[PDB]
Amino acid sequence: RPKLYKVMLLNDDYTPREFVTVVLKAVFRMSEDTGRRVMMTAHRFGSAVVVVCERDIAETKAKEATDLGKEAGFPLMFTTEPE
Ligand SMILES: NC(=O)[C@@H](N)Cc1ccccc1
Repeated sequence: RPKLYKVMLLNDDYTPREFVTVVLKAVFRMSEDTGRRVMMTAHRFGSAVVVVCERDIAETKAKEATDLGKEAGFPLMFTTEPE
């Protein structure tokens, strides 16, 4: 069976809180409330699981979300890691 991969949101000190939130809404189809909570989870504990899915999908979403921050001049980082 294909291995599943966690998409992780990593904290940083520069990306605006609300920007992270709308990234989460747009790329991972979260509500505002859910988005804030995941954002805040990473904010407090250094990181947060966003979603767990098939590798290629996990990689694609992590990059899409990362690029949004990157092209905005933010160090916002979404990574993948196996479970
Ligand atoms: N602007 C700030 O104070 C960031 N801690 C907000 C943030 C949350 C989650 C990930 C990255 C950034």
